[PDB]
Amino acid sequence: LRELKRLKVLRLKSNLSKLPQVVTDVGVHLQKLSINNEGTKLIVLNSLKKMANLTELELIRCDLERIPHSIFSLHNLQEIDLKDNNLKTIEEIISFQHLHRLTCLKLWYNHIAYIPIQIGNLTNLERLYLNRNKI
Amino acid sequence: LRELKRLKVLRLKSNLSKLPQVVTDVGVHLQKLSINNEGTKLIVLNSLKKMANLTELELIRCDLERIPHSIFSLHNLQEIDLKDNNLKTIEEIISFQHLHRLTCLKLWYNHIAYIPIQIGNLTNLERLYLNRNKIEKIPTQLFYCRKLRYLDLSHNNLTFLPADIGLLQNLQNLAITANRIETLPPELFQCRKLRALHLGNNVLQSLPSRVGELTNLTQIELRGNRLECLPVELGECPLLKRSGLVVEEDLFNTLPPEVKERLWRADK
Amino acid sequence: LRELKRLKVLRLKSNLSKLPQVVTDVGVHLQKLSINNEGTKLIVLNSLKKMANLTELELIRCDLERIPHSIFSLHNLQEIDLKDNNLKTIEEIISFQHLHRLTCLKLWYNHIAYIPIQIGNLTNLERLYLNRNKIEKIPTQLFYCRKLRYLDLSHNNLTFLPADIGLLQNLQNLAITANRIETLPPELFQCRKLRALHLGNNVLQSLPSRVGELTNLTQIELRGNRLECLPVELGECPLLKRSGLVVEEDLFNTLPPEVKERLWRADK
Repeated sequence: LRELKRLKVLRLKSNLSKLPQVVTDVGVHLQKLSINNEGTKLIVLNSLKKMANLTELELIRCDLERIPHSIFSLHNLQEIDLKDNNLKTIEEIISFQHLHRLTCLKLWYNHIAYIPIQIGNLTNLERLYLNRNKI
Repeated sequence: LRELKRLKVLRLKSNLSKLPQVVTDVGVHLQKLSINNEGTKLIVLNSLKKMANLTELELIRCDLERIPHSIFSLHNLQEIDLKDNNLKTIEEIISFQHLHRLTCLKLWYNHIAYIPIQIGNLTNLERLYLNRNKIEKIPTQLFYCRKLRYLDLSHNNLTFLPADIGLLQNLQNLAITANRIETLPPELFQCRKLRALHLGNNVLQSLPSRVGELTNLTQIELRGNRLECLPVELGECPLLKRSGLVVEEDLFNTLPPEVKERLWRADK
Repeated sequence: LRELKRLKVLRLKSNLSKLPQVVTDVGVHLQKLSINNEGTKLIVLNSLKKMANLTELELIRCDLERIPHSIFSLHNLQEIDLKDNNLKTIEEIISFQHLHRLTCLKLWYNHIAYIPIQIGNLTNLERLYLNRNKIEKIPTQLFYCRKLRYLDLSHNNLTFLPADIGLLQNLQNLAITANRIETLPPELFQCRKLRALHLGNNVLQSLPSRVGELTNLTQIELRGNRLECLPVELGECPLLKRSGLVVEEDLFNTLPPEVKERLWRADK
């Protein structure tokens, strides 16, 4: 994968235990990464900090169980999708306030019981999807 | 050929040493003659003077090296194309002042160093192409041609655009591509009728806010610049669409989401 | 041919050096004769005087080079067609004033430079076609022909329309296509009976409000202009429909939504 130096989009639906090192090595020019892990637990291992060029991230069906803090360094993010992570509390959004272009948050099909109050500091939001939850 | 009594257009691409006598004999009714000689020298021999009905003449790649003076008797000419004749000075255009329907002059890929001043007396011009030449300055007299719609000055050695560009009240589209212009004069926006402005692949450092005033803008080039963001006022253009705002995507992303939504609506 | 004693129409397209004697001998009962000689010179010679019953004459592509004077004795003529005779001056029309039923004169595709003034004495004219010629101006005397319904002056060298055009009270259709007219005189809308106006592919910058006065207008061309929007007063034409509003689509979009709604209902 190191030889494909102009790739802007990689999507993998491969039941992956971890994110490949080689993907994050190729992350210099990648713009959107999408992993559909089908409920298999994905390990991020801080490599994700290199993807400063990332504007849209989808970590789908990865049984993450925690919003990774590495997101907070990715100051260009516009969209996040967290399909199927059994999320009940989303307090970590307090630190999303520094992601100035974040306009679309997609947290469907989780076990969220309430919306934390700090959401009001996410003043740039244009799309918010919390459907199919326990609010 | 004499029996083909209704021929209104003849074009020949035949490596000709001279203009055939039979052509000028048939010139009673011919309206357009076009010769592409591919650099082979054409001899005219004054026979061309008989073609009183001619309205468009193209003597293409004939290595003429100077505009002949027989052309001035062709009082019906509307368009001239002088591709690839190594033209350096075009002062003779003063005698074109009597061609009242001359709207299009095509002089690309020559060695022209400057624009003669008498261009201001060609008041009926609508199209002027002087791109791909060696031009150093723009005379202000060009702007007496207030009915111009198309002006192409791309690929010259222009540094700035004079304020007198505000005088083209009938300008609609304009290309000054691939020069080293740093910023646009304000007077450019006196041309209210603009619909397209091709300025990409220059060294622009900033795009003025007054782009918001171009109501009828649908196409604009800004690509190939070291910009970090775009000005919000691009959203103020009513007839513009996402496909029409031709700019790098990372720069495009800087616009408000509302503008991008209106662009989404506009397309479908 | 002598045996066919009831023939009313003979047309010949046969590259004829002369008009046959036998045709003129059979001319007792013939009503319309048409010769298409394909540019071959036709010799009349004094026989044509017998065709007193002729009401319509077409001497087509006959390289005549002169209006034959024998026409002046043919007092029943209603229509004349002189396709392709390289005519530059038509002064002979002064004597057509005695042809009282002449309503249609067809002189296209010639080299006519001007209209002689005596045309005003052709007071019974209802159709006049001088299109595809070299005419530079309109004499006012043309407008004494107050029975004109159709006038075609497309593809000439006209710059303006005289105000005296208001005198054609019976005018219904009119084409001035492919000139360089910038604006229409208001007096043009004194011709109340207009139903179609083909003005496309000109350099018009504005369309006058007085188009509202054309009650019976159903078709009008505006294409090929530098408009940015369209004037609302076209909506003041009662019988106009979307199919009759002949204009570029981008310009059509500029009209008020109400006008487009009325056009939607009007069609179906």
